[PDB]
This record gives sequence, structure tokens and C-alpha cells, in this order.
Amino acid sequence: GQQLREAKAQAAEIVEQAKKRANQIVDEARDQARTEGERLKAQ
Amino acid sequence: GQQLREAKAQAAEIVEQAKKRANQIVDEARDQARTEGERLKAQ
Amino acid sequence: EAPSYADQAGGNELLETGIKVIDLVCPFAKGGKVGLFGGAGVGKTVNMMELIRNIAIEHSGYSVFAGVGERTREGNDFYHEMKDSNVLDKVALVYGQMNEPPGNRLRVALTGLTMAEKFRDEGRDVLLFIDNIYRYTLAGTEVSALLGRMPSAVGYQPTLAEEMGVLQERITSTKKGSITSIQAVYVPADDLTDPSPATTFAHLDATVVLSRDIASLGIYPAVDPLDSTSRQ
Amino acid sequence: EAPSYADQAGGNELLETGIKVIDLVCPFAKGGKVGLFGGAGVGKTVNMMELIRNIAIEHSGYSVFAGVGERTREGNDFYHEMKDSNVLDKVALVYGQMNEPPGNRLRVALTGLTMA
Amino acid sequence: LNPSEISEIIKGRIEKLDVASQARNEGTIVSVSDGIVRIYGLADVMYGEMIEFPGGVYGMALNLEQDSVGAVVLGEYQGLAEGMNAKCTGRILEVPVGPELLGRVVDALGNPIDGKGPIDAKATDAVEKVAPGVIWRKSVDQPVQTGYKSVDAMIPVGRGQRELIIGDRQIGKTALAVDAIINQKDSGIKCVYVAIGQKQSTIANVVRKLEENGALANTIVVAASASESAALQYLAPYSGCTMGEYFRDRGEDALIVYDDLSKQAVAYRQISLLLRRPPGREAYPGDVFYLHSRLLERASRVSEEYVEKFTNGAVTGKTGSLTALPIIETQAGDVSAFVPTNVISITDGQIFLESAMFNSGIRPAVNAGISVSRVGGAAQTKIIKKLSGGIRTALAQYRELAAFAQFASDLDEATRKQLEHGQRVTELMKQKQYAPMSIAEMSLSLYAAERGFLQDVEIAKVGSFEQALISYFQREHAALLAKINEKGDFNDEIDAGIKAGIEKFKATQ
Ligand SMILES: Nc1ncnc2c1ncn2[C@@H]1O[C@H](COP(=O)(O)OP(=O)(O)OP(=O)(O)O)[C@@H](O)[C@H]1O
Ligand SMILES: Nc1ncnc2c1ncn2[C@@H]1O[C@H](COP(=O)(O)OP(=O)(O)O)[C@@H](O)[C@H]1O
Ligand SMILES: Nc1ncnc2c1ncn2[C@@H]1O[C@H](COP(=O)(O)OP(=O)(O)O)[C@@H](O)[C@H]1O
Ligand SMILES: [Mg+2]
Repeated sequence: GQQLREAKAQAAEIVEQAKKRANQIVDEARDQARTEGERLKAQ
Repeated sequence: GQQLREAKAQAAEIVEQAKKRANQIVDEARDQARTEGERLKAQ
Repeated sequence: EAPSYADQAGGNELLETGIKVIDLVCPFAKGGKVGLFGGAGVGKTVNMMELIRNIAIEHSGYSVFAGVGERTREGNDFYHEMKDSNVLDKVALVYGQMNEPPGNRLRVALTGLTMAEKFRDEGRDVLLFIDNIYRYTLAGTEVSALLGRMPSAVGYQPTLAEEMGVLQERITSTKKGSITSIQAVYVPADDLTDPSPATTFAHLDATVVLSRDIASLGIYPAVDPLDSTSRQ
Repeated sequence: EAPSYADQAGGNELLETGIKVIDLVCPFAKGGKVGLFGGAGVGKTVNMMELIRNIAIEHSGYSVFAGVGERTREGNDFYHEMKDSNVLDKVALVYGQMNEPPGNRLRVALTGLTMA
Repeated sequence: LNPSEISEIIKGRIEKLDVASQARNEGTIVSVSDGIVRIYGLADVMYGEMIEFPGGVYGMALNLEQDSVGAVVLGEYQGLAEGMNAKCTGRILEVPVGPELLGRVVDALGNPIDGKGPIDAKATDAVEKVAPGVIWRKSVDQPVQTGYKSVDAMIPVGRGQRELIIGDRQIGKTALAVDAIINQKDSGIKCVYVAIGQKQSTIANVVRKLEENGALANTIVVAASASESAALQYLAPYSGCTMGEYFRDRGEDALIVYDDLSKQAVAYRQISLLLRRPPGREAYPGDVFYLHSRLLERASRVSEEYVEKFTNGAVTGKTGSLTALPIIETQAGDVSAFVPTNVISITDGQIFLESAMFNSGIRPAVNAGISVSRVGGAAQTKIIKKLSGGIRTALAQYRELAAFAQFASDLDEATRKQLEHGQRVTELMKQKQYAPMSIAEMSLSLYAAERGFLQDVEIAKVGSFEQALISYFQREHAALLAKINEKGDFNDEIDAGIKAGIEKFKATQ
């Protein structure tokens, strides 16, 4: 019972870690596209 | 002992389905990041 | 003009509707007058469509349906329903709906009543259905200050009871033939002491008052049994 | 006139006040509007002088007061309280007093908004 | 970037200028007060005609008396003075119409305010119209999807339906209407959003949220903000309605939002009280029901014979429609007030948003006790109509029993299981802003609620369960979801594939 509860609690950690990688990838792509946009508009 | 080794195998299968879900949401975030960068470029 | 006092016809022969609250606490008569009072979205049209469907069982004469200031989509649905079920050739339809200028809404119920008066004066028994008689009255609001009149209480026209009486006294059964009439009557802001329903109350034989509280309990057809009376 | 549709700044940028309960529980927007409720004697004037001092010293901005229906006793008191708290030179004061005819009390907020 | 020859356009404009004299019918301003101008002269002016003033200011003639003409200014009146000239234009009040307004923000007269250049519309049409009659209508049966689970399951909206959105302030009325606009970006239905009386920063935030979700190019925005004249605030819904009626009359489908009809009635009350018209209930004019009923009747579904008569034979065998979502603001839940009861007597149902459910975190906040659609399941797709029969009854059993969860351990089995199913269906209908769901995803969530696969799952892990189930069906059964997303079909093959996927999800995930 201890081993099965430890496995479900580790599975939730793996899903939340990949969700934080998901939010970092989409927000850095938005920020990089915005900075290249202000570069072309100032140019 | 026999039900303990079955509990250890079910723990490893729960961990592998968590990594498959993790790779799925990281792939969908990469596709979202690509199409959002194209939308900010077009704007 | 209205028919005279000597041409009036008395009668108390019962008209069974198939609806339990209507047959219990405010029963109808053949050649009588029915009001269906109620506020916005409490049922008035659903009750009239059920009363058309159940009064059509034991009636074999003609019918006149007058749409006065209501939804154009409801007119199209009722026409295609009667055309699909082959009862269209007994019913004459007059429509002056919410999309029209107020002269059309002011005068369309007179046209439907003129057709019902011709069917009554041929010696027949006819049904007259009017969805919102309140919408005749409100059209008389919309032109009243443009006709140069000083306003009465809560902005109504000063000739309110006379326009109601000149319309409502032609609807009766005479000794030549009979008219059974069902009219839906709108209540503004759910207030029964507003002057347009309060003038409408004494022109009717049977009065069915609907309630927003009873419909909010989930009870349909939503009739207040302590507010609904009839002389039968 | 009002500023046009193309002249709107965009975003939902916050104005830092430096007060902890305001910046935690009910945060202010730049360009925003704040209703202020309560009676008298619970610290309304002290909060207004602290907002004047904080926007002048920490953000390099200014303040305009427009008193619509200003009681003359309380306007003299508010002027001397702002002299004694060293915040008078950070704010422009426009009063439209209670004993004035109501077009003065109608246009006094437009006068203070023009200076702002 | 800027060559000098491309600025030779001026020479071409000189070659298309008509310098011949044309005859005008002219008059003179006598008095200006509060947006109302009295004019002597103008003996050939029509009722409803635009009147040209200097400075590009227009007006509309309302009161054609025998010795004067009263006009209401369609803009700022404060530059108008006694002695200035007035001209007839020959034109009853018009707006430009066409597909060239898609993507643009305009005012109530169709002039652009977004700074993206002139609008090259090839047609104009009248602002004031009578709706088409009884014989030209067709009954509504095609779906409009808002993307919300509670709205598309319980109160379905069809093409040509009028559906009111009513409730108190700041509980999500603009949010539901804007997300219904954003869900039309791949459906073929074009969109009109009319803002009446709103703040300009709110309008600019709405158009930025339309551009950020990829739906601005499908949407015309008409704006009359809170510091404009009351004439433009009164006239902007009819102008946007004419802009949607261009797509209605040519066999296509459009959708319009009036985000406050309550502020339009306040502006028309202002115009009527400045004309000294005698008021009634809540100081509104006597024709205030007519103010809403002339507008909303124009939203309709019209038959193929009307479309064939309008285009003179060019478009054959197609119906057209215009769906409306008007929005009414209430005061502390009073739905029996005069303007809210006038608009309920006009629409085909309404969606009530409740403030207490919004304040408890039930964020789409739909009161299922009193929201209704008159069209109903005639508009719905087959799988959605089949799977949503048990949602409303589960929410109905939850209404009174939601206060019993503090003592529910000492109750009988049927009351306990009805309350457990009620908490599961209530937790299923919560949904975030700017997250639309397709037909297949709402069908998966509705099948997970309806067929008893929520029974061993606790309440705080319902919706996370829903998200994981959607992701599993996107990576294992994507051809099944592409089969459901065609036209919403349901049969035994789809039933068996959904139940096998949900049982494999409940066993292995
Ligand atoms: N589904 C939702 N989930 C979470 N928050 C939501 C949801 N829908 C709306 N909100 C939030 O509710 C708030 C009020 O919404 P909104 O501005 O649409 O309300 P409204 O009734 O249209 O208000 P207004 O009086 O400005 O017209 C917003 O801050 C919005 O982010
Ligand atoms: N008998 C009924 N059973 C179920 N629902 C009803 C019934 N009567 C009315 N309703 C509900 O109330 C709505 C409004 O009814 P309707 O007759 O159009 O009202 P009104 O004529 O008073 O405006 C209906 O569309 C339906 O949702
Ligand atoms: N920041 C504060 N710290 C300590 N005491 C305060 C503070 N703000 C207000 N007070 C107390 O509250 C009283 C009322 O403040 P004040 O702003 O003058 O209210 P009002 O202007 O309505 O009279 C002051 O006399 C002061 O003693
Ligand atoms: Mg009705």
C-alpha cells in the first residue's frame, strides 16, 4: 500500500514538472517574438 | 512475496504512463510556442 | 358600433378544456370571454396554444387568429403547424407584429374582429384568438402625445378606458351567432395594479392570472388559484 | 474630448502605492479609478497625504486635488495639515466651495482634470 | 520604403473631379441646445434624412414642422452655431456595408477609428428597416456553439435565435459573449460586436483579446463609448445590425452582440426627455419597448425564396440567418424591472447569471433553474442532445441539497447518491475564460458525467480528471474525435469506442 501511494504521488509530480516546462516554453517564445517585433519597428 | 512483486511492477507502469503524458504536454506546448511566435511576427 | 342591449345573448353552457386548474377554479363557457393575464415569459402563449389544441376537439366551425404586436417567428410556426396538419382551411390569420409601425399595431385587431363579426352575423359559432391585446393599448400610448393629448397617470393616454371599451364591446355573442374568445393580456413589470390590466379585468367572463413565483417553483401551467375567478 | 481609441495605452499595468494592504488586497491600475468609502475620523486625509508623498517622491509625479462642494472650515484645515506634513508643494489645490452657485461646483472637477 | 512617384495620386483625383454646378436645398440654423438644432428652410427634406453642416458634422431630421425642422446631431454639437448653413444630402441615414468591414473598428456612422486607413466599401444600406414578414421565415435548426459546456449542453443557441444574456454587473456577460464570438473563427459564421456606453479602455482590451485569439479578422467592431453623444449610442445597434444583415440577405450566417441594450435605452431616454416627450415607468418613453423590438426582430432566419428574391437569382438554394445575443444589466437581481421584462417578452429565451454562484467560484455562473431556450434540441447536434438529458436534473437535485453537505453522513442512500451526483455535475460545468471546447471534448465530459464514470472520483479531482481524459483521447483516439467533430453524429460504434477508451483510461491511467 505504501509503494502504490508513493507511485501515484510521484506521477503527479512528473505531470506538474512538465506543466512548468510547458509554461516556460510558451512564455519565452512570446517574449522573444515581442523583442524581435520592437527591433523591426524601431529599425 | 508474489503480490509484493506485482505491486512493484504496477508502480513502474504508473511511472511510465506519467512520463508519456509529460512528453505529450511538452510536445503540444512546442507546437503552441511555434504558432504563437508566427502570430506575433505577422502582427 | 357595438351591438345593442336588446341583441345580447345569455348562456352558461360549460366548455371543457382538459386542463385541471382551468376546469376547477375558473371554468369557461361557450360564447364567453377569457383573459390570460401574466408577466414576461410566464407562459401566456403556451397556454393559448394548448387552449387552441383542446378547444379544437369539439368545435366544428371557423376560427380567426389575430397576432397583435407579438413575435414574427411565432406567426410562421403556427401557420406551418396548421398547414402541416390540414386545419388551415378553417382558420383566418391576421398579423401586425412587433416589427411594424404603430398604426398597424393600433388597427390590426379591428380587422380580425371585423372578420369574426362577419362570421358571427352569418349565424355561426366562431372562435377568436388574440395574442397580445395589451399591444393595441401600448400603440395608443406611442401616438398619444403626437396627437396633442395631455398625459394621464403613469404616462398613459387619457382615452384608455374608452378605446378598451370600443374594442371589447364588439367581441360578444349576439342572438344571431356566437363568438368564443381567448385573449392573452400582458402585465407590465409584473404589477397587476398597472392601469392597462386593471381596466382589462371587467371586460371578461373568465380571468386566468399567471404567476412568476409559481413558475419559479417549477409548476406549469403556473395559474394562481386564489387570483383566478370566473362567473361560471 | 476624451483620448481616442488609438491613444489608449493598453495592458493592465499596476500603480504601486507602497501601502501593503492596498498593493495586496485591492490593487490599483494606472489610469484606474478608486471609490473610497467610510465616514470621518478613520484616517482618510492621512491616506491621501501618504499617496501624494509616495507618488511625488518614489514615482516623480504630481497630484491635483479638486474639492467639489468643499466646506470652508475643512479646506482651511486640510491646507494647514498639508503645510505641516510637508506635502503642500507636491499637490495643486482647486476648491469649489459649498456657498458658491452650482455651475462652479459643476466645473471645478474639469478645472482640476485640466491641470492633471 | 517611400518613393516619390507613388504620391502622384493627387493628379488622378484632379482627373476625376466634377466641377459642374449641382443644385442643393439649403437652410439656416436658428437654435442649438443639448444636441438638438432647429433649422429654418430645407423645404425638400425627408423624414430620417442626413443633414450636412460645416466641419463634417451630420444630423438627422426628426421633427418636420410647417415652419421649422428639428434635427438631432450625430456627433459633437458644440461647434454648431446660429447662422451656419445646413444642406440636404438626398440620403436617408446610411452606413457602409460589406466584407471590407471585417477586421475593422468603426464608430456608429462607419468611419474608422483604429488608424488602419480608409474602408473601401462598395455598398451602403439604410439604418432604419422593417424586418421581413411572416411568410419569409424558416424555423431554426442549425447549431451555434459558444464553446461552454453549460451553455451548449443546457441552453442551446441556433442560427437565427435571439438569446438574452442578463444579470448583475461584473459577473461575466461580456466574457460569455466575446468567447461566443471567438468560437466562430472556423465555423463560417461572421461576427459583429457592438459596444454601447462602455469605456474606451474596455473596448481596446476587448479588441486586443480578439486579436490575441485569432478572431479579429472575422469580426466587425462598432463602438460608441461613454463620452459620445446619446444619438450615436442610440443608433449604433441598428448600424451594426445593418452590417450583419448584409450577410443575412445573401445566404450567409452572421452573429451580433449588443453588449448593453440597457445603456441604449438610457441614451434614448435622454434624447426623448430633451425633446420634452411625456414619460412613463422609470421615466422611459412610451415607445421604449418599440426601441428594442424594431432591432431584435431583424435577427431572424430567412428562407431560400427570400434569398433568391433578394439577389435576383444569383444565390440559389441557401438560407441566411442573423443570431443575436443582447445583454441586459440588472440591479441586485431584479429581473421584474421594466426594461428587463420588455426584452424577455421579445427574445427566444435567456441565460441568467447569478451573483452568488459567481462569488462562490462557480465561474460560468449559469443559473440552471430559470435559464431556458425556446428552440432547444431542434438546433442541437445528435450526440450533445443525447448526452445532456441528465445534466439539468442532476443540477436540480443539487439546488436544495447543496446546503445539506454539513450533515449528509446521516442520510439515506438515494438522497446521498443524488447529492454526490449533483456535486460531480456542478464541478463538471466549471470552465475557464478563453478555453473553448469542441463537440468531441464536451461529449467526452458529458459521457463521463452521464454514464457513471465519475462515481469513484472525488470532487477536488473532477476537472483535472476531465483534462487528463481529453489529453488521452487526443493521443490515442484522435480519429474518433475527428469522427465526432464532423456533424455531431451518434451511433453504437461511437458509443462503444468512447466507453472502451474511458474504461482503458480508468484502468491504466
Ligand atoms: N469563466 C471565467 N472564469 C474565470 N473568471 C472569469 C470567467 N468569466 C469571467 N471572468 C472574470 O470575471 C470578471 C468580470 O467579467 P466581465 O468583465 O465579462 O463582466 P461583465 O458582467 O460583462 O461586466 P461589465 O459590467 O464590465 O460589463 C472579469 O475580470 C473576468 O476575467
Ligand atoms: N407548460 C409549460 N411547460 C414547460 N415550460 C413552460 C410551460 N409554459 C411555459 N413554459 C416555459 O416558459 C417559456 C415562456 O412561455 P411563453 O408562453 O412564451 O410565455 P409568455 O407568453 O408569457 O411570454 C417557454 O418557452 C418555456 O420555457
Ligand atoms: N496612519 C495613521 N497612524 C496613526 N493614526 C492615524 C493614522 N491615520 C489616522 N489616524 C488617526 O485618525 C484620526 C482621523 O484622521 P483624519 O485623516 O484626520 O480623518 P478625517 O480627515 O476624516 O478627520 C487622526 O486624528 C489620527 O489620530
Ligand atoms: Mg408570448
